[PDB]
Amino acid sequence: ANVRYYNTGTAPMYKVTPTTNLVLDGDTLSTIKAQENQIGNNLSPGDT
Amino acid sequence: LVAAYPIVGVGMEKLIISTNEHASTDQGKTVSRATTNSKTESNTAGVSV
Repeated sequence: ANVRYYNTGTAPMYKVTPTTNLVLDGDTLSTIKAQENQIGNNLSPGDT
Repeated sequence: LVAAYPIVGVGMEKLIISTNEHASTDQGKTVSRATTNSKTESNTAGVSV
């Protein structure tokens, strides 16, 4: 899967790790916690 | 006098299964050619009365 994050609000956050979830039709394929590959070091607010 | 306490528990929504087989298909063609030779020899003898 190809995907980019975003940010909104007031504050930044360092060392982000999102946990994502996939759904086809009512079911659930997998929910993945992010590993070391797609980790994000910085997110200045109002950016991606 | 009351306690500060959480109580959690789960509940299943759906169960999905999946099987494990191994299918395969094969298709083939055959072409062949041959030739033969022969050389025979015979003798006969007979008597009538």
